[PDB]
Amino acid sequence: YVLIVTIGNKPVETIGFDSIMKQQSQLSKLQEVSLRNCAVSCAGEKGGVAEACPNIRKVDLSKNLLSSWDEVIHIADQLRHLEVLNVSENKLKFPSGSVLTGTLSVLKVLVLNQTGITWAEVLRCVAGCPGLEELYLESNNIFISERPTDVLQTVKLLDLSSNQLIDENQLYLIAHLPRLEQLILSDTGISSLHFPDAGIGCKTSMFPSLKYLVVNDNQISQWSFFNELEKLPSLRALSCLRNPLTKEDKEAETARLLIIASIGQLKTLNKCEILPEERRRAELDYRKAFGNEWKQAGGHKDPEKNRLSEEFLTAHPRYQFLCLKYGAPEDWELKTQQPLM
Amino acid sequence: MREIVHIQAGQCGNQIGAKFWEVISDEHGIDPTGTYHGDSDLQLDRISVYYNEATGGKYVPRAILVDLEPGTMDSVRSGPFGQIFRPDNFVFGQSGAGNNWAKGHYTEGAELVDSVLDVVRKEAESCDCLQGFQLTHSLGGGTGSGMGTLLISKIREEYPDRIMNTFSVVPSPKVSDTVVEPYNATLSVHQLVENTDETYCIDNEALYDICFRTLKLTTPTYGDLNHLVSATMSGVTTCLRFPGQLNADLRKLAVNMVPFPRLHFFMPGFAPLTSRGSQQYRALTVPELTQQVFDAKNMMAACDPRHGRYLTVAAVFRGRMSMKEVDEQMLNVQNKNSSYFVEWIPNNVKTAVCDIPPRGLKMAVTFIGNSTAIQELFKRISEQFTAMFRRKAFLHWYTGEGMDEMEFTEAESNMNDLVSEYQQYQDATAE
Amino acid sequence: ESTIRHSTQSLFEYMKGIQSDPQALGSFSGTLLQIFEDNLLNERVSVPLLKTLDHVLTHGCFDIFTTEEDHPFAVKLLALCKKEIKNSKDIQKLLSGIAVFCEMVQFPGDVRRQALLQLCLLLCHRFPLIRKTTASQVYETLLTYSDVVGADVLDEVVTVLSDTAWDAELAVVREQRNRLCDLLGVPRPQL
Amino acid sequence: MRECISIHVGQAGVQIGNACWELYCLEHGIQPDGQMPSDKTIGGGDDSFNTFFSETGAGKHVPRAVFVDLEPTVIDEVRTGTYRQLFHPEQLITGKEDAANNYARGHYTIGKEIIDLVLDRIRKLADQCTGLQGFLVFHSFGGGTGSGFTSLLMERLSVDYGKKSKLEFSIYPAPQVSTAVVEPYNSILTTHTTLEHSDCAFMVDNEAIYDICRRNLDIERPTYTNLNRLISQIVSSITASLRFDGALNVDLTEFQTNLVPYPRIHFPLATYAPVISAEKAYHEQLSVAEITNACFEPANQMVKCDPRHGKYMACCLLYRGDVVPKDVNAAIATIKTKRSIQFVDWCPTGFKVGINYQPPTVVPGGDLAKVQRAVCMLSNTTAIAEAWARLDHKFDLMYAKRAFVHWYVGEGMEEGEFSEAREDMAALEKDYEEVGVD
Ligand SMILES: Nc1nc2c(ncn2[C@@H]2O[C@H](COP(=O)(O)OP(=O)(O)OP(=O)(O)O)[C@@H](O)[C@H]2O)c(=O)[nH]1
Ligand SMILES: Nc1nc2c(ncn2[C@@H]2O[C@H](COP(=O)(O)OP(=O)(O)OP(=O)(O)O)[C@@H](O)[C@H]2O)c(=O)[nH]1
Ligand SMILES: [Mg+2]
Ligand SMILES: [Mg+2]
Repeated sequence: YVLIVTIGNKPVETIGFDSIMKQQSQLSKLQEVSLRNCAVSCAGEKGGVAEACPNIRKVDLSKNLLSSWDEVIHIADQLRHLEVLNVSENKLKFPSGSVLTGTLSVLKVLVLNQTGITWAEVLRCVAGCPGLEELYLESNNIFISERPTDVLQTVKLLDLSSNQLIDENQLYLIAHLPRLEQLILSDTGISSLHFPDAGIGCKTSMFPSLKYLVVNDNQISQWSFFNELEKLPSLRALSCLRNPLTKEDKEAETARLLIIASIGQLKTLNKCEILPEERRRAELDYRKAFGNEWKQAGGHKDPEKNRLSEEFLTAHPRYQFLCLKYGAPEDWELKTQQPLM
Repeated sequence: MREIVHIQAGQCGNQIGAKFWEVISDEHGIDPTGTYHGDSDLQLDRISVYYNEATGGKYVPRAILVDLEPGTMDSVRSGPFGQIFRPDNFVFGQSGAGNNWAKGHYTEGAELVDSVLDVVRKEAESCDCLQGFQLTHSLGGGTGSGMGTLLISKIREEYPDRIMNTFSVVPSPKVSDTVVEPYNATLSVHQLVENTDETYCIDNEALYDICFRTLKLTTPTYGDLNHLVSATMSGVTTCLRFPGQLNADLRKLAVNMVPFPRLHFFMPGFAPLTSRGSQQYRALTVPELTQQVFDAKNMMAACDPRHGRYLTVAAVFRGRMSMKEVDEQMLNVQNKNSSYFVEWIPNNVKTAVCDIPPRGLKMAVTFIGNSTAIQELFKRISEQFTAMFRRKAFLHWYTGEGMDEMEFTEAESNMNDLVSEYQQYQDATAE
Repeated sequence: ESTIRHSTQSLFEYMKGIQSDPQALGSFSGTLLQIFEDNLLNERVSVPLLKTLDHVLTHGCFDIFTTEEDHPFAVKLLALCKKEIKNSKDIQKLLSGIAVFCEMVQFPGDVRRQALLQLCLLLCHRFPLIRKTTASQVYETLLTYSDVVGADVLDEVVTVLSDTAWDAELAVVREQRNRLCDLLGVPRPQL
Repeated sequence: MRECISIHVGQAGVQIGNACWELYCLEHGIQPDGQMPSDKTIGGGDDSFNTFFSETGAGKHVPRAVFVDLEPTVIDEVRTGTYRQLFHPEQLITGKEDAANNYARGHYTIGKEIIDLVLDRIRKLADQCTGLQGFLVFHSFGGGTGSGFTSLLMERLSVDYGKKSKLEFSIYPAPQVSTAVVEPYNSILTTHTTLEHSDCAFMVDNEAIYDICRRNLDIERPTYTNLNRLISQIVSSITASLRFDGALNVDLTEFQTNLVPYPRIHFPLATYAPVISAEKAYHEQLSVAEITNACFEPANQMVKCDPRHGKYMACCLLYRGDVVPKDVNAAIATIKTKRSIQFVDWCPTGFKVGINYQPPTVVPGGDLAKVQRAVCMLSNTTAIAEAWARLDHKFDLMYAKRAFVHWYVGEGMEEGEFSEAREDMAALEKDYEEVGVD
């Protein structure tokens, strides 16, 4: 922050550069610092950073020579107003729980992408910051062997992308979180997710406040994941792009309307608000598709004649709901197209 | 809130308007008393387009009925729904025009034309923003033929920024044996071309043939034709009374469906074809409806849509069909490689999808296209207009009232020019 | 429609008077073929002429030329039609060609067999509507003229043209086409 | 200092102004009700945000905007929106009849009984400002109203407010997102009627922004809401020059001297980078060089064109966020060594670069992420003329059969206006090529 050319046939007129140079010289008023690829190994003599830059709101220590986590904790102590922190691309060596608390009492964001950190070290490093909201952990190969108890309570966002070592058994451990509004799982290798603790129609206590969910770039080939997602108490939004089912083909749209039919509280899909007309069309299409299957496994307009097997109830638990919303499919609606001679 | 003023003139015009109003009231869920009793919130989001909200939550129609003869007036006043029409919206005389166009447009129908303007102006003063007037009459007669033209010519001078739509009912020798019908039709078409933006032609010969063959009725009466006319009218005015993605107003629809000024006659239709009494027999699908909307048998005019070019195409679906299911069907019929592909169903067609189905039917469809085949409706009257003009038969009646051969030859030249333009446009390059 | 309906009736009234005289019919056919040759690859006069030829053949005007095998007139007509139906893409022009090819089966001799082959080429076109129309026209022609196919093989041809979906995939329509060709004596086409 | 007034017109215009004001309030910290806890004054004159907003004695901040619409369908929702207490009721004007996709209406039929009132409302805001710079028009060529009424207001103001700048932010219609079949007629009419009423005008290809939202932001079907949030970023990056205490294009008059060399030619291409989604927030960190090089990508451009096959008359770069001249020098050198672009020897203007110490901002839970740096490149090249060529194709084909022409002549229009408008378009196209002569 404390420190001619011609393009083709004309000069470059850099204007206002002196103002920016004079504004950046004031180290006592830098509300945001970024040292990307600046060779930052240690913190230096203590007390100097607290007096030269006593006001810092965001730091970007990405791509530096930080070898130990103590060097970062030292800078975090002098910075009392540290709100956002990012120490990605650093092979830090965390201690065995020696990091004391009080160093990050106002840290709302913390990015730890490409750091080789393990699940055992995440809990020890997030010990002196109970008010942590966002916590990114992408490209780390973390194994969820334990579960939180006295830390990671107000984690509003939890990113775990680029980690092909996550399944339902590892998600159940991080499912009892109180405040979990987002859980990104892009490129995680997941392929199935169920909730045996809840039946058809009933909700599940796992991931209650999970509003937005991301599961892009996965092996989502069964409608069993979308069918299991309905058990979630809250789930206003979902992204499932680039998958075996929702491919870039022309008929892929037919799958979209299916998703809207498998969830009742889906007010947006792939960053697209689902208007009432869209939901109505999706429900009508879903009811007309399996019209023959609903009758093959028993079913009639009169409540007297009715008997659905467990298969049709587990694969299409929401069919009975639409049966009462738009009646049952009559004998004339099950003949939309047939060959002729 | 765009309001539309509906006007009815002549015996046939009033008989068609009464049936159309009864149909659109039974479909909206309005008892014959005046109150509302439907079971759908969609039947009120656009009721103001044709009903005034009077005191007490009542819905007063906006139908201005006029008739020189005191016949259909009393019948509509004591009808199943006669108690709905305002009582000072009825304007009548005693003696009509005696099947003479020069009587109901100059000496007789111009005697109540002033009371008509006062009534239509008193009715429009309460509206917040008027969109366009409407008229329902038959080219046959004098009070339907001359009164409609006189009113259309008088209202355009005081409201040039309003759309003018009509529902002309071309007569036919099979329905009526009157010989002074060709002249009344020619003089009516002469005025319905230079002072009209849209005209829905409902030929009587088509409905007669339909009732003779399709319905297999013994003696097709006027009620059988009026039922089909009201059904087509209700199916055409579906977007102007119900919500939907295709929010095409009157002016927008006229601009998108009428590229030329003079050319504006459509060929309205409706499917499936039914009759009075029973109706529930067979439930149709979307493919069957699409295959039948574009058949010359489901059309209400004696014209072959296949034989002739396609200026503008439009369709309105009514029932539990989705615009997504309709688009899939409208994108495979404009493709040859596609199976069950049709050559008369053109491309760039307008398509709609409604929720509230019609009365007595769960699924239906309406067609509002404009094909060059309509020229056949103008030539059939041309011949009958020439053979009787060379001998000067029944011309003294016209010359005595005030008319002259000048207007006759002007109308003949206008019809000839229109037919020539239609024939020229029929042979046009597709791309 | 009305203009065509009137012109056809006016032309039939005149043809009825020159139907027995072979010289007049020959001169008329020669003039028609000359007009066809003049306006070739023209979408202003070719389609109307092909449409009028269908009605002329359905009415039964060229009935004297049917009592002779290998008629030069019907040969040149078929040759010009094959030229006009060469790679025909639009369905409006294909319909008239199919109608003419099915209304030309009346002429015996080499014109009967060769013409039939053309119908086969239209039974496996690039569109299902064309195949369906060709099958319908062939079925109608089989009922019109009974002396074209023997009674021993007519039953098989009628049964194959009824329970066969001509608007399906070509993989299954090619088998039916080959079966019909083996029955009608038409040589197996080659791609 | 000098104030400014934004006159929004049409559905697109009113939909774009609301998002722009929301972004401005989120950046400056203005609360929904209009309360700036950081401001230490009650009136305006010493701060920097007074150019766009207006202060009062009660601490209420009334945005300097004049929203005027014909169909109340959108104004009813804009009034009862989240910022109902922000905009003043008098600033929002509604009509009683829609043009229904017509220019002769939005100009003569529905533009005559509303213009007599729009001026009285604009005068109330003009009298309060001690020194007005000009006007910021926001409309679209596709919409009949947004074109006709805007052109009528523009020329009406040319008489009164003659010694004032004039700007525009039109939206070039696209075949996919087409609402009217007469889109080509209205566009060629409004471009000819106000070719002299606009000092500078910005065009937004509906196709380019749609492709950007579908690829960059990774959206299946980008709705108008998503397209308006993305354009708000560019609008804010452009207005930052006048809102903050910068040093490049601080006044509207500077735009006509540093970007619009020729008075007739006033269609400079604009591009903004980066375009990262919300999911990939902290995925990659692009320095200034990457975002500066990405500006030369046709996919990232706001209009579909090919600047590579055309010269350059004026070029202006604006950096925002953590940016240092030492790093901008690297991008400036890369633009010359790696890339290469010619320049018009007869053009007076040249290349200009500026930096602003104001980081970007995104709406909570939006589509774009809170990037660390942003770059905006405004280049006036003749390649944009291609966008005007295709537009003339459709119009020419349609007027070949004179379809939908009677609806215009019968609404206060003459048959010669169409010939004049396409004679003007031909002259503009010829001048576009004459300017780029070797
Ligand atoms: N479809 C239909 N046609 C009708 C009806 N009433 C009359 N027509 C036809 O319309 C023509 C007669 O016109 P009207 O409507 O009866 O006459 P008007 O308009 O009252 O005129 P005046 O005879 O002068 O009193 C004839 O061609 C009738 O066949 C009807 O209810 N339905
Ligand atoms: N970018 C963008 N384009 C829009 C928006 N709304 C409409 N458009 C486009 O603008 C054209 C239609 O303009 P509108 O604003 O709907 O028209 P209007 O000004 O309301 O005038 P009318 O013709 O009377 O409806 C089409 O090309 C639309 O796709 C919007 O919010 N954003
Ligand atoms: Mg009468
Ligand atoms: Mg609008």
